[PDB]
Amino acid sequence: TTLLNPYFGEFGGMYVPQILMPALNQLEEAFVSAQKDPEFQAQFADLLKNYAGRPTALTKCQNITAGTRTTLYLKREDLLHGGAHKTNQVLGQALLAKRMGKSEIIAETGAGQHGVASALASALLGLKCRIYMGAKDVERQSPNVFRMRLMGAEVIPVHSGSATLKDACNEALRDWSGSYETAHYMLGTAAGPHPYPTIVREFQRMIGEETKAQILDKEGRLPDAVIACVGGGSNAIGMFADFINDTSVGLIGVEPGGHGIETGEHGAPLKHGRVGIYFGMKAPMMQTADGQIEESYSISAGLDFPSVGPQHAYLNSIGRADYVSITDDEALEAFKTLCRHEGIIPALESSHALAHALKMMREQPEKEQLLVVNLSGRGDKDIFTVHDILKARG
Amino acid sequence: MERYENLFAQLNDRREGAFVPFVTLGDPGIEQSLKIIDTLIDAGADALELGVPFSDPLADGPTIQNANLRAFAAGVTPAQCFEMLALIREKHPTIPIGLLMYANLVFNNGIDAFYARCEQVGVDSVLVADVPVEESAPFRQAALRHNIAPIFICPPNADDDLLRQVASYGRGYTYLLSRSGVTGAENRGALPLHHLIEKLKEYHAAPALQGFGISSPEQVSAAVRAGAAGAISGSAIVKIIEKNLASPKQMLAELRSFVSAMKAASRA
Ligand SMILES: O=P(O)(O)OCCNS(=O)(=O)c1ccc(OC(F)(F)F)cc1
Ligand SMILES: C=C(/N=C/c1c(COP(=O)(O)O)cnc(C)c1O)C(=O)O
Ligand code: NA
Repeated sequence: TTLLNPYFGEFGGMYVPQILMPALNQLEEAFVSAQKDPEFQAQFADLLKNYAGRPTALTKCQNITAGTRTTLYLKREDLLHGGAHKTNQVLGQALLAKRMGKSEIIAETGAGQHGVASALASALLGLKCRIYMGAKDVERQSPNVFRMRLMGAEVIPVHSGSATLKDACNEALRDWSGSYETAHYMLGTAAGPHPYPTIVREFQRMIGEETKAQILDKEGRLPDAVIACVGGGSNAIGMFADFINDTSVGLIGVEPGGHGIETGEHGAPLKHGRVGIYFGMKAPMMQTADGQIEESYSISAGLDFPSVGPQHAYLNSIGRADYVSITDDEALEAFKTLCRHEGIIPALESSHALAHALKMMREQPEKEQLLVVNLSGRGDKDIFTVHDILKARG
Repeated sequence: MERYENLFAQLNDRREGAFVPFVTLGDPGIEQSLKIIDTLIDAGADALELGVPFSDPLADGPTIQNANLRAFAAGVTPAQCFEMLALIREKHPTIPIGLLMYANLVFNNGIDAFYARCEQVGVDSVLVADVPVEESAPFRQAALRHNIAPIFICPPNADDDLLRQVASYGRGYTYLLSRSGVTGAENRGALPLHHLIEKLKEYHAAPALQGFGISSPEQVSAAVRAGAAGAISGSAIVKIIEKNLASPKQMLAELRSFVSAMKAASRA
């Protein structure tokens, strides 16, 4: 029994060992209580404003849309404390941990932005924090590892499987299943067992709320489409949620195409997987014919995940949102373009969203369209990766 | 069939608990695994819990994770596990066989078809580790349609309404977790809380086998003394495989010696 619906159509659920069901029920109850508690809401809003720096800017691009009928704005989650949108919902989940009387935090990370976010929130709010990170990501996102340790978190390299985000998620859940009496599992995307897809959405929804107010202020009308990269789905559902009932607004989610869908080296299960049950949820995942979970791939560590959050699978199924993919090379071009023409260094995850908007403009340059890209993070963490590619490229 | 019911009534008469080893099918290869399993039975296993190798076994600790990886390194698929189960049943017509599954392997290309396959090869029960009673409807329905017992879990965490669901929905045996966490021999669980065993019995649940962290004869005796019907040991058995990979004869000898000692301690 639950207070809220654990499913989005056929997707979602609570596919955890029986041991964990009390923890999930307790979390859902705490969240429902907190959502109706004006004091909780005021505490959360205070942290977002005065610690994290919300609201974040909406920046009109001056240069990259020249000569077309596209108007492009970037929602500046790259300016949030920590450098990415992940900070928003960590502050909310940390406050929930406190309300529930938990004193320890567990987190997973790929790009290390959630791990950075979990460690900073834990330092601020007096929680002991431990962070799982795949060994591969330890390396390609190494600025973040240093950051996490400086803030008093334990960072644990995961060598299992692909040594990336899926493996970090596995170990985090293994840990919680033994430690839930004292530890809150601060899951860092809109996936996993209910109630996490719902909580993460609600704790990220200020992205879209702000975007709507800002675009109405600047343009006097809603966007034609909002565009966001999709790993597990948090930044995208955060941007999408407040627009779902605005039927004229397109919702476009961008999965990593990696070396190309045809190569099998990608992270685009929503469109190029099939339904399975893993990580506590029923969702599209990349899987073998026999139902072993396939390892994903992306140039970007944050998107390197072979599943997707259940609400995105549902919004796709009913046609409310459309999902596409962008390759490593497309993402890299978008990264370079934004640095050179707007003076903003985007995360390689966010670069996928930007690359799709640039395609929407370039393919149909006389189409009138007002677009918002969720610039989910800054790309400081990625500069060594992009350099190493662009060097070996010549 | 009625293999679990038959086993439990027989042990009851003998004043014995069940000793149930777990291994991963196909670890460390198909041929050696079959030999291990016959060894476990010859050494006195009363029932078996057998894992199908799965890519991401989130209720398993490192020992059983590496058992999964060994089987994959031998090329072991679910199809090959089913071939093994058929051969095992053909050799041993009455021993209850339970599978330890993860949901995706059951759901993969159809829940119904999975349980039908289990029926074809003569499996008696299926425990899906990441499907709680709350999510279990299509699994228990398919199990029962194909004469398979669906096994449900009673945590130390267990409240009353769960006790009643487990007693109603489950068949064959009731699983009693020793502790929270994942499988592993180096994390010792607690004495079976006599509260749950009493309440389970009150609600006429299938007899309980206690599992996780059981690695010693003293712990098996203790579970029986506590009122449980038996005890499952996985990581302890798997570590004997792990340590004897270059010595498959010594491997079997050690398995035999350990299982016999564990079964001896189940005699009350
Ligand atoms: O002796 P150990 O500590 O290795 O434990 C072996 C357990 N093997 S098993 O197949 O019964 C088994 C039973 C349940 C499991 O997860 C669940 F409880 F959530 F369902 C996992 C394995
Ligand atoms: C995997 C991580 N980051 C993912 C990420 C993502 C993808 O995750 P979501 O789909 O949950 O937004 C998007 N943008 C940025 C800047 C990101 O850092 C992480 O920080 O652990
Ligand atoms: Na995805």
